[PDB]
Parts: sequence; structure tokens; C-alpha cells
Amino acid sequence: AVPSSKEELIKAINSNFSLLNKKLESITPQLAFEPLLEGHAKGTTISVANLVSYLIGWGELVLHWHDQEAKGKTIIFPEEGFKWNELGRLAQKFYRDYEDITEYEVLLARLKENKQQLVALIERFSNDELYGKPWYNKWTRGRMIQFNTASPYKNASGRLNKLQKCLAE
Repeated sequence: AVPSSKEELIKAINSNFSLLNKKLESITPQLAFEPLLEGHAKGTTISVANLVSYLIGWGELVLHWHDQEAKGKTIIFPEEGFKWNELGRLAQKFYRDYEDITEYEVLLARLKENKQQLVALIERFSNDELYGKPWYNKWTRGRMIQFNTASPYKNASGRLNKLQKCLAE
């Protein structure tokens, strides 16, 4: 099973995020910018800071989809200039988009503020708007939000777990 209602979506976001944030807070800032993790496509090595940038980029993109929609613009999925089979390259874009935020603590604050903006976004829609009808092809709005919030938060926690093993060896 996967979240199937507004209430379960919000729970899954808060929960996955709280576990991720605990792990992120435990990383020494002076190590957060070094290439130490496997990336989002074959043969890359990324930093913790890159991983957080990835999450913020996906969250800002979900907000961007909603902004385009609010303004009556046609949404290009996943993003203008990218196909769905090019999500590895989109990851690269997100790393570069936040590569200026060089203080680890400002990076974490940005991620938190993004998560809160996404929770506030979901809160504006009814359970029926989110889960009772298609939004992108057969996918509901809720599912499309989930895929790019709660799911990458959990995936990132798993990646951090592997790292934290090494840093105790």
C-alpha cells in the first residue's frame, strides 16, 4: 500500500522528513560538501549537500508545477528541457541550482522551509482534489506530490544510513 488520502500523505511526509532531518543534523558540516555517496545515476559520486539540493530541487519543482497551474500555464513534466527518462540529468541541475548555499545549516533551513511550503500546499486541497480524480495522465495530484516529497525523503534517509555505517568503521 501507498498513501491514498490527504491525511495519510501528510503523515508520510512529516514522518519521513522527521527521520531524515535527524540524520542530516548529525552530519559534521565540514564533511557535508565532500563527494562521499553514490549519486542518482550510474558512476556519479555526490555530497550530502548535493543530496539535500536534490530534495529541495524536487520540492521547488512540485511548487513550480502548482504555480504554473495557478497561472493557467501548461505544465511541462517533469521539467522544461527534460524527459522522464532523463531524471538523472535533472538531478545534476538540482545540484548546481543550490551549489551557492555553502553553509550546511542554511541548506538544512531551506530544506525545512521547502517541506513546510509543501505541507501548506497540500493543505489547500481537499482529499477529493488530491486523491479522487486524475491530475497528470492517470496519476492523482496526491500521488504526484508523494513521489517527489515523501518518497525522496525516505530514499535520502536510506542513503544517509549507509553513509553513517562507514563513518563508524
